[PDB]
Amino acid sequence: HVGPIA
Amino acid sequence: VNPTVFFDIAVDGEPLGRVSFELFADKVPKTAENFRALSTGEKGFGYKGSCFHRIIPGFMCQGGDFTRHNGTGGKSIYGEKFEDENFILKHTGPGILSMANAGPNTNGSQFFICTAKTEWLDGKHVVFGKVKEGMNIVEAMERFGSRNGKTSKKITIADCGQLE
Repeated sequence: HVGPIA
Repeated sequence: VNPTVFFDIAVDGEPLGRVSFELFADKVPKTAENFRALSTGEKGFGYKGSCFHRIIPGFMCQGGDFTRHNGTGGKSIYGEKFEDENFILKHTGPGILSMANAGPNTNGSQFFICTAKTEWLDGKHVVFGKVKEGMNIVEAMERFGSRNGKTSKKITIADCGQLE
């Protein structure tokens, strides 16, 4: 799973 | 000159507006080209029709996966993935266009548009662009996000292309 986190 | 592309956003049919971006040339000659050729839809695939599956208010709007529409698909113009170009540019503030990934050397087609300063992302994510205008359309796609990133409606890239 791809994606930046807060 | 540095390319300029755009997206024509929609919100479940009902068009929203346009967001254009200034890809970077001298900074990212291989990463910007990727996003360019995709913004266009230059090979039978690209962002045309794809959506923003993960939108987090105050942080970012994420999209790019035209394949599985979730956060697993997508793919660069070199098959599927490509190395971390460089980390010369940093997540300085809203509008910053940056590559979404899954750690180092995992750049597909996925990206996110920051809606605040996301400094912790520097070094971890390749910055390769910035919203030129339509940062108002972007701030309007937020009223449809959430805590986990789930789209409260259906934000679509009704169109996209290169103007310069």
